[PDB]
Amino acid sequence: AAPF
Amino acid sequence: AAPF
Amino acid sequence: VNPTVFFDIAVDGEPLGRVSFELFADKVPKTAENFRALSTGEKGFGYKGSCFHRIIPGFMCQGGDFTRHNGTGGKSIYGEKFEDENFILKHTGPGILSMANAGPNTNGSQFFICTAKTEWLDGKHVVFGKVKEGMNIVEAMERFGSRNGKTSKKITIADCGQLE
Amino acid sequence: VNPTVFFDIAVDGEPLGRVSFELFADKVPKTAENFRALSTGEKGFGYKGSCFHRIIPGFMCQGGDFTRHNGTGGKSIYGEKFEDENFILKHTGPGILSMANAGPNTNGSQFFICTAKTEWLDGKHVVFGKVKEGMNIVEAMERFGSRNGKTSKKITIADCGQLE
Repeated sequence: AAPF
Repeated sequence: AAPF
Repeated sequence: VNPTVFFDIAVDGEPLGRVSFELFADKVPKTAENFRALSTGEKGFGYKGSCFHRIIPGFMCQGGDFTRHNGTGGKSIYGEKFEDENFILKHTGPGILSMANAGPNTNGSQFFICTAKTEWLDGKHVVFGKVKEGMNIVEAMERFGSRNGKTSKKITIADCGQLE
Repeated sequence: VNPTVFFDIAVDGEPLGRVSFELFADKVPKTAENFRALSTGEKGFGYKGSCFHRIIPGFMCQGGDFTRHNGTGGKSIYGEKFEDENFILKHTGPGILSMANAGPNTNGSQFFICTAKTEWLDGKHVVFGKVKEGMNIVEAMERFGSRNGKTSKKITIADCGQLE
């Protein structure tokens, strides 16, 4: 999911 | 600290 | 009905201009009141004289730490830090006034004003307002920030209050 | 000494160009071996025929989910996940190849290629390689993505392997  |  | 508050901005004491915000009290009443109360100084503490400590051009201007002034402080009108009221409003564009935090339910006083559409933040920061007038002042402010957020000049909220 | 791997990229089956990567095995060896081995497919599973599921113009291209094809999966050559090896290298500019994760010590096979300087990611995603040849192929890929990441066409790793 990251990177944000 | 956020928002990133 | 929705409050309109204002900030008169100054770059190292040289006054830049006024920004005025509409606070969406009808959808986020507790978050909107925190910001209104701190803009008027009616509880004895608030934004006047505080600075924007983190400006990242094309992202946002962040301010509101009036206790430690570096981004590790602020306190709300309910006793240091409150819960994320809700996430009805999205970070749809430049202008969005939203709450900074250190994770869920850590809202104190620090806020940021988006200069870009920052959809990755939705659901993580409470949106509660919008620049009603003075958005070019918020843009002119970006001139004094950096990739990492440090400002080059001291950007302060010289005065603030409620208009309606 | 440091391995070099390539990816022949495809947009809905039309060949688009080759990106080749230098993996910094002399500083991040276990991270670099996992991307090298997944590119060759020598351990039985890998990147060949996986796609970039999330492309955000001006930030990065992310891919590597070969098990679920949407960012919820992927696995490493050491098991499904492993530690953050170290944070010696930083996100200094376009072309840096860094590991995606779901918080600390959750590295699997997802990676992202930066198309801008993303210093906010430093200390949170292990950097282990950089584009050697092909950065305009990474740049052209941006056009098939969106603000939220959703891509408009299927962008695949048509073939990949080790060069040196």
